[PDB]
Amino acid sequence: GKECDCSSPENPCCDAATCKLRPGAQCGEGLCCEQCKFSRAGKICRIPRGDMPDDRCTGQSADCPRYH
Repeated sequence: GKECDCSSPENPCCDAATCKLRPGAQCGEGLCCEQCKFSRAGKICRIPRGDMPDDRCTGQSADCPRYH
């Protein structure tokens, strides 16, 4: 399924014609995609309340991963 880089067909970061990144971007969408490019690692994507660890982007992943 390497034909869609974004989920929304109206996202500007990804081309709707091919449904994939259009300009020199690294990601069309994601909790860590600034300017359509992968943000940086150590990026808190989800802060768990209570006594859990903080999830942070790895700088190379646009979507926020997990710690399992």
